Amino acid sequence: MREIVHIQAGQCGNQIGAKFWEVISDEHGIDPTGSYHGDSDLQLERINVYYNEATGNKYVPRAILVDLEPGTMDSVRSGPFGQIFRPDNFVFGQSGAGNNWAKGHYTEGAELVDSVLDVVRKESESCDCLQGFQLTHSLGGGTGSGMGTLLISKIREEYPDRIMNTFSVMPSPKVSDTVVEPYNATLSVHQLVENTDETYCIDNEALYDICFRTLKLTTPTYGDLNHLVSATMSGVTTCLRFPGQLNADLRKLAVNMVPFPRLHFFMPGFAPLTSRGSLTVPELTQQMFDSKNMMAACDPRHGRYLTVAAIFRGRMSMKEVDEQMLNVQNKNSSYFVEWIPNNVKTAVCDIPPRGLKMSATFIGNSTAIQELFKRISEQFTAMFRRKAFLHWYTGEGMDEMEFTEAESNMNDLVSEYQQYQDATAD
Amino acid sequence: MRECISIHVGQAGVQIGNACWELYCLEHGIQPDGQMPSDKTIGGGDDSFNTFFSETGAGKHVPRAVFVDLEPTVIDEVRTGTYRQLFHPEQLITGKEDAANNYARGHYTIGKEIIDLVLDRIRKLADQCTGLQGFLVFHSFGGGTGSGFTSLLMERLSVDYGKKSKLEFSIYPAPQVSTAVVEPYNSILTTHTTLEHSDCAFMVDNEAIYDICRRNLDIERPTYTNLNRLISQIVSSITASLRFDGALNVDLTEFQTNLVPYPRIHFPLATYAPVISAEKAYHEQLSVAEITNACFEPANQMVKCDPRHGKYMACCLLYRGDVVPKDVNAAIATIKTKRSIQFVDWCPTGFKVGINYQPPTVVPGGDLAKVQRAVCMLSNTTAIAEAWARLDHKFDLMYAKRAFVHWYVGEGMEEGEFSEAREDMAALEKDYEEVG
Amino acid sequence: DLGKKLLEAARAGQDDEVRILMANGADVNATDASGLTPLHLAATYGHLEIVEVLLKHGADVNAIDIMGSTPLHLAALIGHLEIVEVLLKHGADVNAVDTWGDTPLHLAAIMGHLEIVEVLLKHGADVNAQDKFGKTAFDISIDNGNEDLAEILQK
Ligand SMILES: Nc1nc2c(ncn2[C@@H]2O[C@H](COP(=O)(O)OP(=O)(O)OP(=O)(O)O)[C@@H](O)[C@H]2O)c(=O)[nH]1
Ligand SMILES: Nc1nc2c(ncn2[C@@H]2O[C@H](COP(=O)(O)OP(=O)(O)OP(=O)(O)O)[C@@H](O)[C@H]2O)c(=O)[nH]1
Ligand SMILES: COc1ccc(/N=N/c2cc(OC)c(OC)c(OC)c2)cc1O
Ligand SMILES: [Ca+2]
Ligand SMILES: [Mg+2]
Ligand SMILES: [Mg+2]
Repeated sequence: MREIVHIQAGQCGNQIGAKFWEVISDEHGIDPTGSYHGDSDLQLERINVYYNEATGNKYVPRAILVDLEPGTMDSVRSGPFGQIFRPDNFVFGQSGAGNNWAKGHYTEGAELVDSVLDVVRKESESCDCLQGFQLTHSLGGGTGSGMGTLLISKIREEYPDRIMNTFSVMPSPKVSDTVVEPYNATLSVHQLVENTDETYCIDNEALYDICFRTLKLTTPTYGDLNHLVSATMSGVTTCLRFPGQLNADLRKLAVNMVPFPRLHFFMPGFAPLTSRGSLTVPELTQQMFDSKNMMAACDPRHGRYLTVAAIFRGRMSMKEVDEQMLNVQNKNSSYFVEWIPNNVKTAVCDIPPRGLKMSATFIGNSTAIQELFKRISEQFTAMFRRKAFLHWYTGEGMDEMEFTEAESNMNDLVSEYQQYQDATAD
Repeated sequence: MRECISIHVGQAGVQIGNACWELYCLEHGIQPDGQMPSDKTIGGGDDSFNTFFSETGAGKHVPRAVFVDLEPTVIDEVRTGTYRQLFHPEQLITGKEDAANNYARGHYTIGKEIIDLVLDRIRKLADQCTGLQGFLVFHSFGGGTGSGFTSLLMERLSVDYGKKSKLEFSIYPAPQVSTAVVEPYNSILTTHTTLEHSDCAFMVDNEAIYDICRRNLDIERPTYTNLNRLISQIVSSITASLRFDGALNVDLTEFQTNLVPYPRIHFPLATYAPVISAEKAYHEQLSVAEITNACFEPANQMVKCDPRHGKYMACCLLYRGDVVPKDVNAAIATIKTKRSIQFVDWCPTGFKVGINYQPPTVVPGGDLAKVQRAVCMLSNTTAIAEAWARLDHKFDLMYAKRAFVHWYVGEGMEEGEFSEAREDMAALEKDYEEVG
Repeated sequence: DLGKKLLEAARAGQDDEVRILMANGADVNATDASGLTPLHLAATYGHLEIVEVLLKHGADVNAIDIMGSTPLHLAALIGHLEIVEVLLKHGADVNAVDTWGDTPLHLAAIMGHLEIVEVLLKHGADVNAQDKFGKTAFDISIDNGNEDLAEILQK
């Protein structure tokens, strides 16, 4: 289990995707031209997981860039690491989706899906032992949401034995007050429950709340939100990219984190939280398990953890981490299920991220994520009851029953979380 | 001389195998390139060390061993390590993708891609034997390869080598150093499917070894290197009777006769003493009576359990070093005057004794001090059922909710196999209760 | 049937066509199959100029469709602040209740339209109004952890 094929779709998907590549290239000693300028040998040991080795010892990301809007390719190209991407890997349509999930999934998006798959095949056939795929996208728009889910399903048919992992950005009216976003997110969640193995839930509501209330930023921008996203994506991919006392991969993460197939939506967390251009182990373990440090706007103290994986980065006593992690599980004992023994796993990585000596990343599978799904469901139902803008969807060949089916599946998902939150060992 | 083949499966079996063969080389005077200057017969022989080492016409002594793993990382460390020239390169077999901590992947889907190659390579070693007695199989309970692939391998070895003995060294999981949440599932599935195919199995509880490293060796946070060096010391003590001259446990059949009264209760408890830190080089030398009393203390056991809570069915004491037989007789006589040592009424209350007069060897870089006398006690006691109950309870907590079950069913395994495995464990627990 | 063409023009935002149809006798209070009027459509699709034109030509600012939705409920749901203000200046019932027990306040709170929430409260929206499930707009803010909305409702 080595290589991962990364796909980024739509505006949000490409913006957070570009930031991911900039952050991890800096960690691995890769410059914007593709050359290795690092000093530690630990940076190249598992470089093959995200990069293809090329002529003149040049490292090129195994990244495919997709969007129905052609203007997105230019913003990506104008970035610092915009020239590191392979020119054949850019697949861009002529007209966007205009926040219409039906255009992304059934009409414009369906015309461009065979072209993307051709590039995925070329990247996959050049892998010695492909682990699976990672997609970055928003659920509120039309391309990342509608076309992204179509791509996930088509990849699933061609590679059913490989892992499918998404970094999916959940909408919030605090960042984007577009009323059709709950429709697009609900239709997408219906697809993600069936077709992905693991989804990191990155919530624009929590991202905005952290910038505004914790970082004191009065008018948070996309750049401020994406700083929290890139630190999180760096943290949760640490053990795929660095050796460590574990040989982690996407399938071992799934087998140990997902006890029920539909319950594969993770709540990521990060400590310390910092703003752009701006710590002890017990403090890190504390902050890590605090609602203010979660990237999904849910209070973990309102539910129960089924499973947790934590990654500490930097130089610290491995015995101290074991002691503090043991302490948090004893004093917060009622917030963990009793019927999954030893459900908390820790890893320590020597290399910390940029600008920090200490950092902790949290990956929780908690029943409290039902609060995120209920927030979107209540907004979907408010719009859907009045049939507001429904013609924008049905006019692209969508049946009205697709909405009822997505709503019913999401409410079923919420009920499933509640069932295990109330389950006891006896 | 009757040959023994060792098979090392998955990371735990491979890493413990590396540490064992390093120790065996130091005990027999074999260099990392295979040369043995004390072996006067070049190109072959019928000496006791020949049970574990074949010989080439060039005087190279090669382990009768196979290393198998579904991914290559761990075996690649053996291919490039200190003892890289010792093993037969075709003796180190690796796949490309591991079982992802899933018994069903190791047994039914990924494991099937390499099972025939492994059997053909074992056949080549068996063909070089004049009187093969059987196999020593090393593996974890918790890994997908260690659990699933080992079960598949043990099933095939029973078909192709019907009259040969099979002994296991199994690593029982502990929370302190475990890899996966599903290790209780893998442990119960492999136990169920291997039970009828194994003649004797020595369980090594990672929590027991971890506590000994912390308490006796002053190791704050023991790693796999520290655990494996202690485990290899114990494994060497158990296999010494097969590799040197002696009058106890001289062949695989004798382990079954001496330690296994009935085929299903084939899990002896090993105890070892003394374990002394290397920083205490000038330690006072413990007598035969002191090391012998130490075998009845729960802190020195390889499996966490309380033998005062159970009954003994067999007890063997294997000494190494400066040990006068009359001192063993007197030390044992004092042990018989202790009410917390009860045998079942249907077994003779005797202790079997074997003495090897060479002290144990220490590995350079190890954590152990040199000692002039050491002992390994092997006993079959009903108190080991406590280890099974602990594992069975963790299985029941998850299985009652069917947590993680979908990963096994999705890899060609029926859901009913979990119930059939658990029922077999409930009957195994009752077998210990029926004895006492 | 000019009423049917007036419904289409109000939804599409064709100001000129609305004036022409009204000048030729089109029913400003015509309804589609679900009881939606030209005013409901102009307010749903954000056509401010059409809302003002219809209101000066006899549109019932409190018309209800078959689900009890008024133009104010739709404007508050979709988030058209300027239309909400025009409707309130022309006599819209701030506390009108639809078949789900929802008032305009409930819909603006659900969709996170905080500026509209403030406007409604300033015009006498009832914070104790319960929907068919017993929820007030404050209950919605608490249950969803919307601290910004909860602060506004307490002011
Ligand atoms: N955190 C974050 N959210 C973003 C970013 N860009 C867009 N979004 C959110 O993504 C949603 C809209 O999705 P987009 O990615 O803009 O749309 P798209 O996938 O390009 O689809 P169309 O434009 O309809 O073809 C809204 O919820 C935005 O708030 C970004 O860089 N960061
Ligand atoms: N004592 C000891 N235990 C080990 C060692 N390596 C792994 N373990 C234990 O073995 C279990 C995990 O199984 P592994 O052997 O790593 O897995 P595997 O057989 O390679 O199987 P997959 O990786 O799942 O294909 C856990 O209970 C670990 O603590 C080792 O070197 N020594
Ligand atoms: C509850 O039990 C467990 C849960 C998860 C387990 N490990 N899973 C991983 C996999 C990773 O790869 C992405 C990690 O990188 C982010 C990773 O970082 C620590 C851990 C293992 C478990 O026994
Ligand atoms: Ca010889
Ligand atoms: Mg766009
Ligand atoms: Mg392994």
